Amino acid sequence: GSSGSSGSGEKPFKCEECGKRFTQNSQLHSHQRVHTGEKPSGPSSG
Ligand SMILES: [Zn+2]
Repeated sequence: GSSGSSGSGEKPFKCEECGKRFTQNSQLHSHQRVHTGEKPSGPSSG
């Protein structure tokens, strides 16, 4: 990995949760969900 991402293009939307970015809100708001616990209810060890 050498200067893989120097810095080209800015995004008006950034996921404060982790720090992601998007060109539109719909995208960010659609990703933030990943932080809002995205797992199927089913507590069991087995
Ligand atoms: Zn995020």
